[PDB]
Amino acid sequence: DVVMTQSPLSLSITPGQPASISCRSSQSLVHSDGKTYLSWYQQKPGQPPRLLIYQVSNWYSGVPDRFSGSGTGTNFTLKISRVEAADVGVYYCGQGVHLPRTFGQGTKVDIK
Amino acid sequence: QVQLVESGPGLVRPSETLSLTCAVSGASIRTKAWWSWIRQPPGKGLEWIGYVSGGWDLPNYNPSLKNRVIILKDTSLNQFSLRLTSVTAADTALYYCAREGPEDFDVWGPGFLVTVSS
Amino acid sequence: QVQLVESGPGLVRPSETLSLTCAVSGASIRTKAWWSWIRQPPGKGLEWIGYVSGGWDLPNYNPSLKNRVIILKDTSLNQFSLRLTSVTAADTALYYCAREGPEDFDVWGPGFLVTVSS
Amino acid sequence: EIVLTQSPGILSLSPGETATLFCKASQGGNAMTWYQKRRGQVPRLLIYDTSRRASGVPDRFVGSGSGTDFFLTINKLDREDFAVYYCQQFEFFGLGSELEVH
Amino acid sequence: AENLWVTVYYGVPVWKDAETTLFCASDAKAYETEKHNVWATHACVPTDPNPQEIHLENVTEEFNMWKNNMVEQMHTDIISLWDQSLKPCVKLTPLCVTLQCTNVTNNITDDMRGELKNCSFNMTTELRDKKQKVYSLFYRLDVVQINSNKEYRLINCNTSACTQACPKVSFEPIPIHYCAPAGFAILKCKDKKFNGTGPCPSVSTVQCTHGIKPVVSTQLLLNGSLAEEEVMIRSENITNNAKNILVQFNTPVQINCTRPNNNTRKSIRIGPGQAFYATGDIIGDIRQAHCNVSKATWNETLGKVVKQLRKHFGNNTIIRFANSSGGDLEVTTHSFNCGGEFFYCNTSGLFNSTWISNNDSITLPCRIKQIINMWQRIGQCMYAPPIQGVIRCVSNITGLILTRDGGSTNSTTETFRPGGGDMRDNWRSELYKYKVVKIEPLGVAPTRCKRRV
Amino acid sequence: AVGIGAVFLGFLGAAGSTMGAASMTLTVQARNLLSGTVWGIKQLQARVLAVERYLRDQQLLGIWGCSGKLICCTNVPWNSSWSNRNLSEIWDNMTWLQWDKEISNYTQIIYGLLEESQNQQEKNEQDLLALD
Amino acid sequence: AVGIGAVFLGFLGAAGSTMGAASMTLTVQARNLLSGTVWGIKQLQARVLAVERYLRDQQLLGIWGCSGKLICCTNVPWNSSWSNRNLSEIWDNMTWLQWDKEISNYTQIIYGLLEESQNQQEKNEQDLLALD
Amino acid sequence: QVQLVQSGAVIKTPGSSVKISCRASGYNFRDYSIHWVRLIPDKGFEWIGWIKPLWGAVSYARQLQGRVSMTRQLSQDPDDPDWGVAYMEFSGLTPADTAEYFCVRRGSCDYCGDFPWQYWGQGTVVVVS
Ligand SMILES: *[C@@H]1O[C@H](CO)[C@@H](O[C@@H]2O[C@H](CO)[C@@H](O[C@@H]3O[C@H](CO[C@H]4O[C@H](CO)[C@@H](O)[C@H](O)[C@@H]4O)[C@@H](O)[C@H](O[C@H]4O[C@H](CO)[C@@H](O)[C@H](O)[C@@H]4O)[C@@H]3O)[C@H](O)[C@H]2NC(C)=O)[C@H](O)[C@H]1NC(C)=O
Ligand SMILES: *[C@@H]1O[C@H](CO)[C@@H](O[C@@H]2O[C@H](CO)[C@@H](O[C@@H]3O[C@H](CO)[C@@H](O)[C@H](O)[C@@H]3O)[C@H](O)[C@H]2NC(C)=O)[C@H](O)[C@H]1NC(C)=O
Ligand SMILES: *[C@@H]1O[C@H](CO)[C@@H](O[C@@H]2O[C@H](CO)[C@@H](O[C@@H]3O[C@H](CO)[C@@H](O)[C@H](O)[C@@H]3O)[C@H](O)[C@H]2NC(C)=O)[C@H](O)[C@H]1NC(C)=O
Ligand SMILES: *[C@@H]1O[C@H](CO)[C@@H](O[C@@H]2O[C@H](CO)[C@@H](O[C@@H]3O[C@H](CO)[C@@H](O)[C@H](O)[C@@H]3O)[C@H](O)[C@H]2NC(C)=O)[C@H](O)[C@H]1NC(C)=O
Ligand SMILES: *[C@@H]1O[C@H](CO)[C@@H](O[C@@H]2O[C@H](CO)[C@@H](O)[C@H](O)[C@H]2NC(C)=O)[C@H](O)[C@H]1NC(C)=O
Ligand SMILES: *[C@@H]1O[C@H](CO)[C@@H](O)[C@H](O)[C@H]1NC(C)=O
Ligand SMILES: *[C@@H]1O[C@H](CO)[C@@H](O)[C@H](O)[C@H]1NC(C)=O
Ligand SMILES: *[C@@H]1O[C@H](CO)[C@@H](O)[C@H](O)[C@H]1NC(C)=O
Ligand SMILES: *[C@@H]1O[C@H](CO)[C@@H](O)[C@H](O)[C@H]1NC(C)=O
Repeated sequence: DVVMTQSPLSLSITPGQPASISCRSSQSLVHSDGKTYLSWYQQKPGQPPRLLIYQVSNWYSGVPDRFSGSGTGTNFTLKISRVEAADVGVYYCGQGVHLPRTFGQGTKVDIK
Repeated sequence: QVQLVESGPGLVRPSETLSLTCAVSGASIRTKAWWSWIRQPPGKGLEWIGYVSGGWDLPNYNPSLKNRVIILKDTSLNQFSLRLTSVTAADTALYYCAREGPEDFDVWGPGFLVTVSS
Repeated sequence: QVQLVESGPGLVRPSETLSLTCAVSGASIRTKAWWSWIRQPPGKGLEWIGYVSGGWDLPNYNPSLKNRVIILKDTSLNQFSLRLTSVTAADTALYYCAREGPEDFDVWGPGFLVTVSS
Repeated sequence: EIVLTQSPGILSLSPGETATLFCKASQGGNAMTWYQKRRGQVPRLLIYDTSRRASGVPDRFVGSGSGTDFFLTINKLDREDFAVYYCQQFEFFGLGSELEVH
Repeated sequence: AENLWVTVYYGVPVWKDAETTLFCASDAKAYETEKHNVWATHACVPTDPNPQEIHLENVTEEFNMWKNNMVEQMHTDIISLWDQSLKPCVKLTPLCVTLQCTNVTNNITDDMRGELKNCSFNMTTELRDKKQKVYSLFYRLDVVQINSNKEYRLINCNTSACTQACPKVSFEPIPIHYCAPAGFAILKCKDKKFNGTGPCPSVSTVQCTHGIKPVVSTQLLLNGSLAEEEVMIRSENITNNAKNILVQFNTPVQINCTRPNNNTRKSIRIGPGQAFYATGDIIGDIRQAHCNVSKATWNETLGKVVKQLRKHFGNNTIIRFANSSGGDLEVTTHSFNCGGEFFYCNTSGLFNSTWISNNDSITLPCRIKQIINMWQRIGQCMYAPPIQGVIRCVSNITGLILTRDGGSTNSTTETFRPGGGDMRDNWRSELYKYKVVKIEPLGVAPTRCKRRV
Repeated sequence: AVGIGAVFLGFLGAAGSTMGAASMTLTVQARNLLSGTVWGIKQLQARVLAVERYLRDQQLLGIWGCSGKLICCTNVPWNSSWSNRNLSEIWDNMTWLQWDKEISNYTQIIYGLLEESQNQQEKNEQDLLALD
Repeated sequence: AVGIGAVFLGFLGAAGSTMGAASMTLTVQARNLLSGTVWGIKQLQARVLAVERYLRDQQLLGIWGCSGKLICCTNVPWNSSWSNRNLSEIWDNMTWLQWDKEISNYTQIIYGLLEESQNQQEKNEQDLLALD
Repeated sequence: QVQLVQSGAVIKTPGSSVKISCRASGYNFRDYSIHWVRLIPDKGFEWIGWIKPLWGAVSYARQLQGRVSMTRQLSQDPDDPDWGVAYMEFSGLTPADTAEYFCVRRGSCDYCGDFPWQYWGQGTVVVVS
């Protein structure tokens, strides 16, 4: 199955300063059409997670443009150029191009 | 505008047949979608159980679930049900019904902690 | 009482796709008949190009025509069309649409001289 | 609005010949209507949709043109065809091309 | 390898444009009401709930709402259904009779004429030998002066008989879902910005359409599907003026309409088992029916449609509105059916504005005809039964049907007038999304395999 | 999308993809072709038109080599004038709509060739089972 | 006639010729069997009678050895009392009408023999695939 | 056949009005629009307005508003539903209004629009003096 790894595993954010998560998938997520079936989630406790970025260039409906995403090969990148207090939770990098569907470990983010 | 709500137990004995059922409103079941079950052991990461489709796909699960998972769709009641036969106490997890679409799992269920205890 | 009338060019360049079309009145196309094309180089004898049938026969041509002849019937317009791809100037001939029946080619078309010239 | 212009105006030709009447629009991308009007008679449609002919119209009339520029070609000029010819776009009319016997 | 063979693939996904019949579908909640107090949930299949709106991707189809089918079929189906809901009801042949009419008992000025005329007349009872003298109320628009004394007759009594509507069946619209039969599919253009004609880059197939409630309105089409974000105008040709302009705007404008004249119906026995429903007393004040609208929201939506209409006519263009230029009654006003009674309400208050390139409420008076002749047939008129109580209704104005005047002679201004016209322009405001295609299986294709003997 | 990896979803879902990808999903477009006081006449004529079209397609298949095999290799060759494109390109490059636009002219001769091939195979099999 | 040499024309054209000549032209008589406010009831009952007859014939074939092979050798023998004529004479001497007049009595026992033969072949194939 | 019979020619005083009747016969009158056009000498054609008789919905030209009025009379009997009468009333007559007036109907084909007027009335001469 696909193995997902997020770096760093914890990053207490400084408000006014960016933060970043590098995702590492085990296999190539680029499908033959030219897209990339990769998604980002944000754990809230006891909740369905908040969804930041799917299909890295694409945007969810309900997400402000203060986030960003890029990546090459299997090293993809979620970035928050301006963190807020609403960025609480533990994130996720999850592939969608290979069965079985898998998810990640996550980055711990709290107030510094 | 889709809304998924789980229903079923959260406290069952081990070595039994577990079964939830997620109701779906806000949209139709027979869409370009995989109505899926995804779990999460407490304090740990997610664990994708499997899916079912509103078209005619055969349901495909995670092989780590040991062929004890049968997700059955109910198009006449806009629902889809998880099954888990022969549970253990290590299968205590938050359970989630969700919908894979052209975007990745947009509307989830709230997710309920099934604490398998004897 | 059947009446066949050709239509199309009589002057075309060589190495091109030639096509005529013969209209039929006085009877029906889908009869016990082969709606046929027969040509004649000037001053010379006849040269049977081929036919098509109003039933469901596959059209059978003269093999000397080198598989460049496609006769296509148009039952919704009571017509049937000759084709001749990659013509030469030696293919100058009077062209004739006709009808093979229980008698042999009773009603012809008037026959028009297609003079292939560059 | 749309300003229409009948460019040949008076055209002086002889029977049996061919004729080409040009009309010019002020706004492109539209259809064109060609009308024939003989002297002291009811006008009569010739061309709608810039290439189609009406009932009783002989095919020697050929409408053509695109954009802002349209042609009306009349081959094999009869004596009866010497008339005034108008262009029409949705309500506005050209002032008329008069075909004259030479 | 170059010895290519052919293969037939059955069930190939490919379609063509076609024109077939369709499939009625009504929701089962309207089936819960017994004995069909609205028309035809028995003549219409129950809708399977939440059907398959399966998306389609990387697919470009050309839509054309103006040469579209199924709006003609919707018009034919609604006409045939309106006819099929009258054959049980009572014909009003014996009502064509000499009416002795006077004005209603009211302190009427000589300027403003009484809209309601009281009329007494002979009427046959159940018994053929005995006739009775009975009175009723009618409107000015239903009686004419046949010719001291003043005696009237009904307006329809020298062109056609009239059928009184049954008070069981109500004319309020239940939503109609249209569905394709087997071997056909309905493509819905799900594009946000789409002017009705051309390639729609984001379509989706479906088996059944959305809820299309059949409303009857001439100007200011009611309760329709509003647009997603913008205000979209649609025309078959904007430079043409003979075609109408369907304006669909985003925020629905709340309209309040009422007849405040309280009415008492009165059963008069025409014959054996023949009930006629006349108007009795006016309990209370004699007032005039009116329809409000909110002033600020209407001015805002007119600003929105001016901002959108300046796209097709240049920026520096004056846009003004006018009222209807004339004709029959039910194309000058805007007409509808509130609570099972018909309103014909004046629209001069909504369309007196001009627009330069840089807590109140509008009231507008209506008139109420009791007889109607909608679709303008040759020999049918529907009489409507007067209903009890002060009658009010709230609706969401969704779109307009406008018409440009035939402007020539170098004018900057381009005025717009609301024109009802055909009823099909209502349904073309709700069938622009859908088209019907025929699936054709068994495609054929070359590949490298030969069938062994 | 959702059906990525395990390439399937509902009917007409493969209509946007290439014909090579769409060839693996043909059972449902075959499936959604049959099942689905004066309006009963409309319902009935719709139902009998549906079963008449389905029976015409099954009879067109049944006179060819395959009764219900749904993918049929056969014995007629292919004129390369008709396709005149690279063979493996069309299964990764073309939709079925575009391919049906391509061979719109080259139709109704293929079907007579199929009938001739099937009748020739039938008389050959009759001779083969006759001399044995 | 016109169709001499290449022996074919439209449907029921071979009905005058011998059954050996008519055997090569069977696809079109099979073809012209399905396709073709109160009168709609007559049209509809005609259409459903046509498809009911066609489905009865296809079901009579399908319970025999051949689904849609259109020429079927089978495993039942032939009582020579029924034909009682020279075998190769009837394919150059008799029309199908005259042959159907000949075996009018000897009918409906053949069909039960076909059903017994097909069910026997099915149980033999079930045993053969069972012991393997 | 499609017939558009107008009324006879007329000589009217300046400042008065005029009413021209166009009787149409041979088609279903409640379907096709009726347009009115004029022909002034040395001015070419000038369109006036159209009327749809199904509800009599009219539209007039911009430079003629307030001076013209178009009505119609349908056929209300189930035996002759084809014939109908349009009426154009032109008020406020000037010496420039001396012209020939026409009622016209469009074609009946598919690609036929609304303004390519196929069928024409015989014309009516109106002289102001
Ligand atoms: C849709 O809604 C619009 C908006 O109201 C209606 O438009 C109005 O229509 C009326 C008549 O249809 C217009 O006419 C007005 O009538 C008033 C009453 O008439 C009496 O008084 C006059 C003398 O003025 C007598 O000749 C007559 O016999 C009556 O005794 C007049 O008072 C009005 O005059 C106005 O203008 C003059 C100009 O000098 C002023 O001096 C006056 O004080 C007064 O302001 C006028 O004649 C009325 O104008 C229309 N309203 C507007 C705002 O223009 C439509 O009629 C309605 N649609 C339908 C189908 O009814
Ligand atoms: C309802 O039916 C009654 C019964 O026929 C109608 O009454 C009758 O109407 C006629 C016509 O006006 C009357 O004839 C005239 O009567 C006047 C007054 O008597 C007389 O001066 C004339 O010379 C002429 O005879 C008739 O008398 C009258 N009968 C009665 C009993 O009233 C009535 O008109 C019908 N309509 C209504 C609205 O009542
Ligand atoms: C559209 O709006 C215009 C006004 O902007 C309306 O014009 C008005 O029309 C009415 C009647 O149609 C005229 O009323 C007149 O009243 C006298 C009083 O008796 C009567 O004798 C006349 O015959 C006429 O009815 C009114 O003068 C006129 N307004 C002006 C300024 O001339 C028009 O009617 C509106 N159209 C619709 C369909 O509402
Ligand atoms: C056209 O649109 C406006 C609605 O905004 C209305 O125009 C109004 O017309 C009346 C005519 O009597 C004006 O009343 C009088 O106007 C004079 C000036 O001419 C003024 O000095 C008087 O005090 C009196 O107000 C009224 O002012 C005018 N409204 C405005 C805002 O100027 C009219 O209702 C619309 N037309 C129709 C036919 O509905
Ligand atoms: C139309 O009538 C409705 C009647 O419900 C009005 O809605 C109410 O308006 C009052 C006054 O603002 C509010 O206090 C209520 O809360 C409203 N109720 C509802 C259910 O909306 C509406 O305002 C009227 N609109 C117009 C333009 O007159
Ligand atoms: C979408 O379709 C176009 C045109 O057929 C094609 O060129 C393109 O490769 C397709 N893309 C996908 C992802 O199928
Ligand atoms: C609409 O609102 C604007 C902004 O107040 C105002 O300038 C304009 O005059 C209003 N329109 C009308 C017709 O009152
Ligand atoms: C199909 O035939 C028509 C002539 O009827 C021709 O114009 C067209 O180009 C042909 N199609 C292709 C793809 O060549
Ligand atoms: C068929 O049977 C009948 C008796 O029912 C008999 O008369 C007839 O001769 C038989 N046919 C032949 C050809 O022998």
